[PDB]
Amino acid sequence: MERYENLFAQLNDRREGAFVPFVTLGDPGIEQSLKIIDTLIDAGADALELGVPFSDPLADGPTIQNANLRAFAAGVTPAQCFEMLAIIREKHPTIPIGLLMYANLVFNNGIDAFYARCEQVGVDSVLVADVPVEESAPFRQAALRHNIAPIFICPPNADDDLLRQVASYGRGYTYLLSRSGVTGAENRGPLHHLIEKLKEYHAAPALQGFGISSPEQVSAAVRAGAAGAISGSAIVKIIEKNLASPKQMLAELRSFVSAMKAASR
Amino acid sequence: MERYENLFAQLNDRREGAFVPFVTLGDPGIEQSLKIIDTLIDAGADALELGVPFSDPLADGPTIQNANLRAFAAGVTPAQCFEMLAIIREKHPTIPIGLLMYANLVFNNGIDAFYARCEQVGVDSVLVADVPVEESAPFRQAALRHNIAPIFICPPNADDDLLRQVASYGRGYTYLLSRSGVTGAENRGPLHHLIEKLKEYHAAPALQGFGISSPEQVSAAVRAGAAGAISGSAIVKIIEKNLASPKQMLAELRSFVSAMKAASR
Amino acid sequence: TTLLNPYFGEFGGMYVPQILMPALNQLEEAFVSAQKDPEFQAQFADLLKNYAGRPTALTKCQNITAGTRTTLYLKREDLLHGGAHKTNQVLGQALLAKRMGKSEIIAETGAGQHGVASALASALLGLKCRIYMGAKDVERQSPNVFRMRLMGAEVIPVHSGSATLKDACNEALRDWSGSYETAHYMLGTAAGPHPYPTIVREFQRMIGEETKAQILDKEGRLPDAVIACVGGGSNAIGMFADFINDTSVGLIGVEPGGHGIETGEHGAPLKHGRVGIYFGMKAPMMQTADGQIEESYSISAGLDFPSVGPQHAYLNSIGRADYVSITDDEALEAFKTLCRHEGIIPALESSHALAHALKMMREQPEKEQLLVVNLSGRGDKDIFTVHDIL
Amino acid sequence: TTLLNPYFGEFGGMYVPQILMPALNQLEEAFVSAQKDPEFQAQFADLLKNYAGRPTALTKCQNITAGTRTTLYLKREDLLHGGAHKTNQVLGQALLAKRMGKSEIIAETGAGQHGVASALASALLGLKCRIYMGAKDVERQSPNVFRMRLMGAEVIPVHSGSATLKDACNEALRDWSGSYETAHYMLGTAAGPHPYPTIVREFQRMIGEETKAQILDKEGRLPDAVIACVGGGSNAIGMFADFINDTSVGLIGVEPGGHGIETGEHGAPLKHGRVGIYFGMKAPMMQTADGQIEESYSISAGLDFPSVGPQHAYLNSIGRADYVSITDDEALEAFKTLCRHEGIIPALESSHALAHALKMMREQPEKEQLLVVNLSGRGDKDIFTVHDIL
Ligand SMILES: O=P(O)(O)OCCCc1c[nH]c2ccccc12
Ligand SMILES: O=P(O)(O)OCCCc1c[nH]c2ccccc12
Ligand SMILES: *Cc1c(COP(=O)(O)O)cnc(C)c1O
Ligand SMILES: *Cc1c(COP(=O)(O)O)cnc(C)c1O
Ligand code: NA
Ligand code: NA
Repeated sequence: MERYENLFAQLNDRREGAFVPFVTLGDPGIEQSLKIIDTLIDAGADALELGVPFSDPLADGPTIQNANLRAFAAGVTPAQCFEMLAIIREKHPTIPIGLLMYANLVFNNGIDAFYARCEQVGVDSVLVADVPVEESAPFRQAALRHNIAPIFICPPNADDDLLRQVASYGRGYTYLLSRSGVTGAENRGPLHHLIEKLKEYHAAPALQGFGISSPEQVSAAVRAGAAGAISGSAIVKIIEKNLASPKQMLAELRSFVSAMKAASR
Repeated sequence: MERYENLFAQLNDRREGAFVPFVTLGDPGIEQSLKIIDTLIDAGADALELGVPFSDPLADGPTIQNANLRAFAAGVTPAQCFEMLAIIREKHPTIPIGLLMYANLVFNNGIDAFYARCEQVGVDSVLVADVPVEESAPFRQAALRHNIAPIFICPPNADDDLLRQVASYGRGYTYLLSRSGVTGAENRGPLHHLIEKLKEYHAAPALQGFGISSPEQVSAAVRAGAAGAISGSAIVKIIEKNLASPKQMLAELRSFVSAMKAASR
Repeated sequence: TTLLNPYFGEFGGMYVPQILMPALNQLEEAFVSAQKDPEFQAQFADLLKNYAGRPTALTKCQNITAGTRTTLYLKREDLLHGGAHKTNQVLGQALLAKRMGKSEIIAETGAGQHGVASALASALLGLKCRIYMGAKDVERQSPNVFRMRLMGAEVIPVHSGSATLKDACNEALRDWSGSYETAHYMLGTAAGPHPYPTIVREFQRMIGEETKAQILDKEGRLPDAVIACVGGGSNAIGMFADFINDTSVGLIGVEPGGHGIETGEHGAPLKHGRVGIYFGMKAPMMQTADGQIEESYSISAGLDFPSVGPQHAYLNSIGRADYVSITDDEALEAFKTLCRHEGIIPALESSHALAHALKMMREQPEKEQLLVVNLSGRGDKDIFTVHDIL
Repeated sequence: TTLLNPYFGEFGGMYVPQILMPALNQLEEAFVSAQKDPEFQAQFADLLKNYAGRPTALTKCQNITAGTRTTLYLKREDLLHGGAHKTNQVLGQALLAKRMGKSEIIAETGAGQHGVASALASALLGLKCRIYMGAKDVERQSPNVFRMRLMGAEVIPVHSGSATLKDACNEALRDWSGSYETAHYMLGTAAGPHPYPTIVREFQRMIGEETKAQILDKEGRLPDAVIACVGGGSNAIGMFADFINDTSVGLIGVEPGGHGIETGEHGAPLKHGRVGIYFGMKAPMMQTADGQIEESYSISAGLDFPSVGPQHAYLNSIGRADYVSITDDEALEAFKTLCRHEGIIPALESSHALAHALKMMREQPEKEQLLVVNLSGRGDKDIFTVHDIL
């Protein structure tokens, strides 16, 4: 399919940036997670970034570490995540769905089989956090064979050779890191020159991520030339804060996503 | 004075061996110890061997270790022991009184002064347990200057040179060890050849000690040629057993000393 | 792009987030340069000799082998400063950190020995050290935690995941992902992303070099086999390296069998795991059918790395090294036997290697064999554990 | 009659019950013969090298002396097998026992290190070992007691007197008084009746011999002073011996000052006791005005011998060696300082010597001085004590 291409074309026709929330599938339970996701979409999410609970999420700060812990407490497995993904796609045919994976979960039982399962359920992209471009060949090849976009991260300081490889190897969107470190809304991350070099090398549209937690950061990213912004920890904190009130959780998620999406206009 | 010489001459006129109990001065208290000593004498002791409580009695087994502990619990000091010795001599003018000392107590405040104090209170001999003949010069010289007999131990296996030195250096009596080890009534220790060599070298009369706890051992020692026998742990055990009944203690001491003295006839 | 091969056959690699690639490339370049620098080599040699106590003895154990045709020597890493072989490589890594101009050190630790080693090296060489340790390990390793603090290191408990070594490994990498410009990550075993498996081996290879010279002096020939326990793989690769090209010398690595392989409660991923990608490398892992990483179990807290260095997986695959396992009870018996018959208290880790040599001897007592066990550490630290079991 | 002089000036001698004189004479003769026997010397050297780890390093401590004109080296007996210098002499004494045909060993211990050393030597050399330890010490030294038992030694609590080291000394001598035909008494310090002060010095003298060669190699000259703690006197006489005839080298012995000399709660009989006769020798003692022996007090349980070797009393009397004291607090500060600045955890005993060197440095920081501290043991054993105080 071409879901990211269609989205970015639509957004460009509207002079809008993309707002893409991230959540951990199954946090805090399968049913509530499906409700959270429908709420993110109804509130204005242009695309989804979705994590599969993993035992050792070494690119994540405490907020997402704890989302993984909650999902595990509810017994969430990768198989259940794929059942969730199929249901999400069945309800929402055009929204781009990207997975945030750790390598062992993709490699475990066969790289090709993983990408084939993504294609079957209707996922559009996969970002493997701990697979740098240098180790990416089998992953990117399998993704492409199964019509999945392999997503690569561009560090906030990537040199020219790396920009060229990320531009060549990636598809769908380019993940642009706001800063070094790990995920976290508490640490906020000029990316204009990286953004321009990516456009020069015809890279997939950039989505900035890490530390995005306020509307003004969404508008700033877009003004800088990025196609949109991803926000995870700020979203996850709303889940964490409202575990005891599922209804208030959905209301607060709706308010936050609406405000973040509005800033992309 | 010549108390040992007078005693042995009297005993020889009666074809009797000497029976010499040992007790720790001040065990279990000064008053009871003075009573114990008078009882030993009244029951037939020919001479006394008396220990001064010392912190580290390395030639003594548990029975006498515990007598030292009891005396210390009652606050007994060497000064109080010398006050006791003066009182004992004031009551009993002819009985030979020998001290069993550890070297530090003799050396502490002057070897010569120690022997002069012995002479003043009327002690007749001093056996320093941890001073072998090889280190004995200052002790034996001081003893002789103050009319005190220095007593030396003859091991149950002493060679000829040692027998000659013990015969030359000692006075009063020769201490003949029944066996190796330390004091103790639980371990019983042929000494005829050592006894004969001592007589050949004109040594002071031998008193056998260590493990003597029964009448038949007193008779055996004498039959072997010794002039008598010393018994300590067996006597001390009677004190230990009867701490709660001072009267029974004296009765049992009397019975035991009477039986041991009878065997010397 | 790298100067050196990041793989040992299929195993190894550099599976870290892109942000950490420059730090690994910088470290590799600094290491290649240091290995050719006579001044670095002399400084490292001087610390090893005059601070850590190398060379370590090679002790013959006649009482243990009496009545058999086995001759057994122990390479005495238990006599190294710190009480374990870990000291060798932390000195080298601290010198690399200083060569690159880094002023801070990050290190992970399970049972605490690597934390202590990192702290002592940092104290000596003027580096500010912070150590990550799973909170479950912090609670069970008060002595080591206090040592680290006496030596000026900061100890940071890790409560995520299983709150044990793998979790401390993750946290060290999370921190490095934001602090690499000023801090060097002093990884504690011959595992993790390239160039760590390579650097750690080269900074431990003096174990085998000395053993070779010592056994040649004492016996006039090479060992029939050298035997070493395998947690992450550093003491074993340090013993094995200099003998890899001596084809007649067996290389035997001993993983912890825990309560028994069949129970699943063990720490033997090389022979009883499944290849995965974690901690920056492709290697055999303790993992669920779904791909979640699991802990290694052993009576010995130091044999807790839930994977194994890639070079060992490779040496096994080609048949150059053989890997076996030893259970808790076998290790304990070896511990008791060495104490009683040689007056040496071995670490429980090392006791696994000794136990395998004892089995080699006892199963075929009339087989002539000259064996060296790498006695990777002293066992004073294990006396409470052993006492409680007995 | 003896082959060698039993006295060092007024101090020393053989103040034991007559029954033990043949055992001392036999031991002296065996020792004189062994010292001239190249086979005994080679066997002892081989154990020291290949079992115990000699030579031990001589470590320069630049961080601690920074900004001063002091250069400080540590002689690393902490790296000896067992973790303290005691191992040297127990190996030699165990070989003497075997030379005389003895099959059993008796040893006293206070804090337990000598008991552990005696047990490991006995385990290695096929001797049946029994150790006497005051019951108060047994209660406070569970770790060491367990080590001794793992190594096959029998540990016998002593409840007489103060139930501490002196009492264990008495019991060892009581036992020997009945068992000398089959057992050798492996005395733990350079004290007791001749020939022990002599034998122990000669079996520890490699400390100073190595230090001399090492400092000549590294500095091209002898030290201005060598500094060692003094409990009974063995580590210090082992360091001092080879330098006695080098008149320019200061010999500084450091007794424990405990809570302060003026409090009376100390272990400094050499400078603050009174000569007495106990434990088979004439030497300065901790004793009451009446002559009862008292215990030595120190934060360091190993500086508990309530007297001091006679050779030290002699070297002091003639002005060849100087003796000072260091309080508990000074020793603790030295312990903390070495951990933090050199990554070495010193025994609290040894910390007394280090503390005095630190004072030498700090009191006159522009005085040029080259010092060696004998680091008699490692301080892992003291971490609980230190932790609790802090
Ligand atoms: O908003 P933040 O800072 O939580 O970043 C969320 C970015 C999506 C995201 C979640 N986990 C990851 C691991 C690696 C790279 C990207 C991700
Ligand atoms: O009867 P026993 O066995 O107690 O011997 C008691 C002998 C007197 C005696 C008591 N304590 C000593 C120390 C050394 C030599 C002799 C003694
Ligand atoms: C840490 C340790 C080990 C295990 O680690 P490796 O890297 O596998 O060597 C083994 N022995 C000791 C004594 C250790 O401290
Ligand atoms: C036993 C011990 C001492 C004290 O004994 P000396 O005979 O005086 O040396 C000092 N340091 C250590 C480490 C010890 O174990
Ligand atoms: Na492992
Ligand atoms: Na002392």
